Amino acid sequence: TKTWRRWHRRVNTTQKRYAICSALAASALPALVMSKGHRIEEVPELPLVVE
Amino acid sequence: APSRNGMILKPHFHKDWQQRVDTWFNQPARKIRRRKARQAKARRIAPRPASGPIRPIVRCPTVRYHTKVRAGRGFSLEELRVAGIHKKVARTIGISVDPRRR
Amino acid sequence: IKARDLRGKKKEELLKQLDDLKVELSQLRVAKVTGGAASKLSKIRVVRKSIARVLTVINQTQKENLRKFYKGKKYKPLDLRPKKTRAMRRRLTKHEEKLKTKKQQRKERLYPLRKYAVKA
Amino acid sequence: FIVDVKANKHQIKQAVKKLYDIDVAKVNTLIRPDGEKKAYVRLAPDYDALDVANKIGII
Amino acid sequence: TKGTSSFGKRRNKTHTLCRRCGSKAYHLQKSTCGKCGYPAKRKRKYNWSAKAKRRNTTGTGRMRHLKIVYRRFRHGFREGTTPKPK
Amino acid sequence: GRKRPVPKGATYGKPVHHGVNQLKFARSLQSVAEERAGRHCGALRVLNSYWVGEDSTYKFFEVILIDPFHKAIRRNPDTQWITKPVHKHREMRGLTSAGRKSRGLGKGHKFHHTIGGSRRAAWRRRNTLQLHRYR
Amino acid sequence: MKFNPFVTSDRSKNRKRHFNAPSHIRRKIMSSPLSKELRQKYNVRSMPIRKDDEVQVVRGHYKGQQIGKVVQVYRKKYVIYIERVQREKANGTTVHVGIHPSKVVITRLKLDKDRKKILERKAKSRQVGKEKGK
Amino acid sequence: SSHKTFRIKRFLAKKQKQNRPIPQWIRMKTGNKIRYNSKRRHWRRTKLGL
RNA sequence: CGACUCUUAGCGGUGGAUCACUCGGCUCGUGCGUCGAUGAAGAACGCAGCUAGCUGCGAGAAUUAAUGUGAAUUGCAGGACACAUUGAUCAUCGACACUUCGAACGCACUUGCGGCCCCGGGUUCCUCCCGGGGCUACGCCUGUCUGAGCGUCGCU
RNA sequence: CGCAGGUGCAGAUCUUGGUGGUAGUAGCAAAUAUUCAAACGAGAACUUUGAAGGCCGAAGUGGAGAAGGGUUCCAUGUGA
RNA sequence: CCAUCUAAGGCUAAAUACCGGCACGAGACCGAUAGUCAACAAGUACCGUAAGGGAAAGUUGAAAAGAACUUUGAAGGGAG
RNA sequence: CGCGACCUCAGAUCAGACGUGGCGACCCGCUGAAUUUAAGCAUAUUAGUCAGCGGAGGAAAAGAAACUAACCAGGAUUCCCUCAGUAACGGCGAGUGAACAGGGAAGAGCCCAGCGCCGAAUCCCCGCCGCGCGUCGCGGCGUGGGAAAUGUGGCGUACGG
Ligand SMILES: [Zn+2]
Repeated sequence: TKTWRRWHRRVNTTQKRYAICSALAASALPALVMSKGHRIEEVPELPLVVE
Repeated sequence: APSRNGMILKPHFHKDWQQRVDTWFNQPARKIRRRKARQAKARRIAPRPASGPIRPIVRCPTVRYHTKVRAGRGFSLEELRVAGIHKKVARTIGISVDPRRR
Repeated sequence: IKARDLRGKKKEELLKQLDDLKVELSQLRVAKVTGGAASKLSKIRVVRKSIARVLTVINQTQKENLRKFYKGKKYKPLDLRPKKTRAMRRRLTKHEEKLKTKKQQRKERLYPLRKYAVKA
Repeated sequence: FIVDVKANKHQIKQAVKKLYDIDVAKVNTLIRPDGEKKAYVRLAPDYDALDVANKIGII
Repeated sequence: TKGTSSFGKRRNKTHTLCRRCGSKAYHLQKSTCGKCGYPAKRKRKYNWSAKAKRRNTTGTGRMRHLKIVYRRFRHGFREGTTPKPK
Repeated sequence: GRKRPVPKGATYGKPVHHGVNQLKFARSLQSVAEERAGRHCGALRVLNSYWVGEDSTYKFFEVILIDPFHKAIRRNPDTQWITKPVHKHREMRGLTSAGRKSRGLGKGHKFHHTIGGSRRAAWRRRNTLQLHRYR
Repeated sequence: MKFNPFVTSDRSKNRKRHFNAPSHIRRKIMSSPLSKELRQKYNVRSMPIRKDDEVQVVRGHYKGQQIGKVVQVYRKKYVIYIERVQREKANGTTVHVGIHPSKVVITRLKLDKDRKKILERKAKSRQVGKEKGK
Repeated sequence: SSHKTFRIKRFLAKKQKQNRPIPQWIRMKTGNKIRYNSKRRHWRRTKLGL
C-alpha cells in the first residue's frame, strides 16, 4: 500500500449545494424524519423554530 | 502492445519516479501556518497596513496582456522625484521603490 | 550524616570524618568475607553514601573557592569558564553582534522607520 | 589480600604498613581468573601474622 | 585433501580485537580494521550497507554526553546558577 | 586535463564511456588551488585567489585567507560575515568566485539548468511528480 | 469533551502512563473517597491514601461496616493492606488481601502538617470555584 | 595457551563471571519474566568471539 | 470367539489453529531543530547485602548535592526516616563528580619506555629508590624571543 | 441502508509450523579380552578396592611442552 | 540601425526542504506466520577468519488464594 | 670587517587563540556505472541516477540583471499553479524536454576595490585609574609595544558621486 493513493474527492459546488437543498427539504417532511428514527412525536411543528 | 484504435501515449515513468513523489497531505497545515504568520505580522506592525507598501500601476509586457494593468515592484525614481518624495524616505513612509524601472 | 551540617566545618575536620568512614567501610568489608551479620552488610550501603556526601562537600567548597579567586581575572581555567556548546563558544559576543559601522548608524538616524497608517 | 589491579608491590607494601601498623618483608602478586589482584604479604619476623589477623578480624 | 583434513591446520588467527570499535576485525599483518578502519582517522562507513550503519550509529550506545545535552537544551543550556534555597 | 583513474585504461562498459585521455575536470585549476589552501589551513577562511604565474607544467595562484577569530576581524562589522559558521570551507562548496564559475549559474536564457539555485535543485524540481490531494 | 491538543485520549498512551507511572504519581492515582462526615467537615471529596488511615471496604468480598487501619501501601502493586482484610494460605498462615484504594472509604485520616496543608489547599480551591460559579 | 596477554585475560575473566545461573529470588520479583539464564555458554559447545 | 483392519461417536492424549485481548508497530501531521581537544559518537572494563542478563551508573559507580513533593522501597533481610531541632520515596535537575581506549594528544600499543619542573617518604640537595602532582601531539593565526643568509643597503 | 478493501485456495519440487506410514525397522561390527570376589548403594555386565588373564612394548595407549581452548584444573554434593 | 544591461569583487531575512535527532497529536492501517528484523534480557542468541548474516519466543487466576496435611514409591510420578 | 636597518626564511613545551572527528533525513561541490528499454545492438535510454569522495546549517543553496522582452513593456532570489508533455532534442526510433509572459506565497535591500579629499583620522595587545560588571564593555592616560604609506579609517559605488 502506498501513501499516494487518491484519498480525496472533489464534488462540484452546484452539486454540493443541491445536496444541501435536498437534505433541508426532506427535514421538513415528518414521514422522512420518522423514517430516520428521530422520535418526532409531541413535537408541535417539524420545521421547529424557537426564539 | 497497441490494440486497435487509440492514442500514442508517451508517459514519463522511466526514471525511478517513486523515489521523488510530492504528496500534499501537509497542504492544510501550511495554510494555517501561513495564516498565523499573516496575523502575527499584522499585529507586530499594527497601525501599518499589513499588506506591504503601496505598489505602482504597471502594464503587462506582451501583446496577449498589454490591455491589462497590474501591480509593479516599486515606484520608479522619476515618478518619486516628480511627486517630491525622497528615495530614501519613501521606504520609511510605506512606498515601494524600484530603482531599475524606466 | 547530612550535607547541610557539613558545610559549617573546616577542611581538617571534614578530612577526619572522611578517614573514619573509610576505616569503618574497610571493617565492614572484612565482615562481609567472614560471614558477618546481616545488620553489618546493610551498613555498607550507608557508609558508602556518607563518603560520597563528605567528598561532595569538600569538592564543592574547593571549586567555589577557586571560582571566587578567579573572578575578574582575564584568564580562568577551562574547568571554570562556562561550558555551553562548542558552537556557542565560537559565536560572537553580544557586544560585537550589535556593533554597527558609521555608515549604518547614519542611515538609521537620517532615515528611521516610521509609524504610519492609511485611512479608508 | 585482594587489592586493586592498578597497584604494584611498592604501593601494596606501603598501604598494608599504613593501615595495619606492621612491617612487610616481601610482597608477591597474582591476578586471578576472576580479574582481581591477590597479594601475598609476608610480614617481618618481629610481627606475628596470627596476632595481626586477630586484630584485623579475619579469624 | 580439501575439506576435513585441511581444517585441522587452522590454528593461527588473522584478526584480533580492535581498540576502537571492539570487533574481532583487526588484521594483524595489515594493522588495519576491516570493520572501522581504525588507524585511519575517519571511521569506515558505506551507504551500500544500511544494516551495518544501523548496528553502529549514534544511539546504539550509552550516549553519555548527548543525553544530558538533550536535557540541558530544554532550559537554554543554563549554567552557573542554582535553584533558590529553602 | 583529467586522466581517468582506471587500471590499464580499461573502463568496463559501453563504448561511450571508454574515454580515458581527453577528459576534463569540471572545476578550474584555480578552484583546486583554493581547495588545497583551505584543507591545509582548516582554521582559516578562503576569501579569494588570483593568478600570479604560469609554466608549461605548473600554474601558480595566490589565495587570501582570513583568520575568523582575530579581534581585528570579528570587531569590524564589515567583515563579521566570514566569522559566521555558514562560511566554513566555501572553497569546498563552490562558494568562492573561482568555484562559482564552474556551477553554471547566472541570469537569463543561457542559464536554465540552475534556475532554482543549483543544477541538483533544478533537476529535483522538474523530476518530482506532484500528486495533489484533489487530482 | 477534551479540547486540549496536548492531552492524549489514546488508549495505549493512557494505559502506558498508568502502568509505569513514577511513585509520586502513583500516590495521587491511589486516592480514596473521604467519608460523608469527613467530606462535611473538610470541604474535600477525596485524598490520596496513606498508611495508618482508618478505612472501610465498600466493594468486593470483604465489604462491610468494619473499620480497619491501613498497614501497607504497595504502590507498585496498586493495592493497600487493611488490618482485618485477610485470608489463610494452605499452610495456615495469614496473608493480607490487596484492595484498590478506589474501593475504600476513609473514616479517619492521619493528621500532620503536610496533610493539613493539602486539605486546606483542596478546600480553598473548591471554595474559589463555587464563588466563581455564583 | 598459558602465554596470554593482559587484555585477553581480562576478557576471559568477564565471560567467566557472567556465566552464572539466575538467582532464585529474581523469580519472586513482581512482574518477573525471567525463568533461566538463556545466555549460558559452555566451553565445549560454543566458542568465544575471541 | 478372539486378534488384526476400516468407519462413526464419546472420552483421553504427540499438537497449538481459531476467537478475544495488546505498555508494539506502520502511516500522516505539528513544534523544536541542540554533538566534539572544556575531549564527542562508539567501544572496553568495572559498580548493588544477597543480583547473572536488561537497565542505570564511573572509584563519590543501580548514585552525591540542590529544588519540588510529602511517607515509603519491597523478592528477602537490615536499619533509617522520632513523618519539624525540616524529610522515606519519586520526579526535576542549574552544583559537584565523571575509570581505560577512541579525532586521541610525551614515544609506542606490550598495563612497554621516557624527559622537564615541583611535593612527601627512605638518605640527605647522589636527586639514588619508592609514591604523588603539573607539563611534554599535528596543523595553523596574531604577537614575542632567539637566529640564518657571497639577499638589498648604511655607517665604519 | 450505504461506503472501502491487503476480501474466499488442493495444487505453485509454494512459505512457516505441526504430524504420520516406513518402524520398534536400518543400525549401536575398524585397532586380540575379559573373569572371580568384596564395598558403597533403592538399584551394578559398565563405579571403586583386591586377585587373575591380556594389551600399548620407549618412532608407546608413557612422561612433558608450543599453537589453539578458557576454567575444561581441584574438592564436595546431585543424578532433572 | 535599434533595444537592453554593465561581466570578470562581496554581504543579505521571509516565503521553500526535511525517511536522521528531541518532544508531541492523530488514524475507515496491522493485530503475535500480521505490523518495523525486533510487542519478550533483539540487532539479543547463534553463524562466518572477516566484510557481513541474523532468528524463534506474548496470555494461570479478580486475587497466588501457586495445593498445608495423610499415604505408596529411592525419586520422577500418583491417590486422597 | 665589525655594528646597525630592511627583506626573505627558520626554531621554540614562548603568551594567547583556532581546525581536526561524529551524525548525516533535508542542503552544497565533485566523481560516476551497469542491470533495463529500444522486442537484437553500438548512439540514445536507464542517468548526471545508484555506488565513491569532500563540506555545512537549522535550514542550505540562490539572490538584488553584463535579465526578460520587442509590448501602451516589465524589473533581485526562492516556492506553488499554469505555460506544457508544449518550443526543441532524438539510429527524428525507443524515448527525452525546458523558458518568457500571466495568477499567487513571501517580499528588503545593500557593501567594497577603483577615482578622489582629510597631518594614519585606523586597528591589535599590554598596563593604570574612574567606572560598569553573569562570568565582559566604556572614557581617559600611558616620556607603553606592534600592525599599517607595498595603504588602515571617515565620505562615497552606477539608482550616479
Ligand atoms: Zn575497528
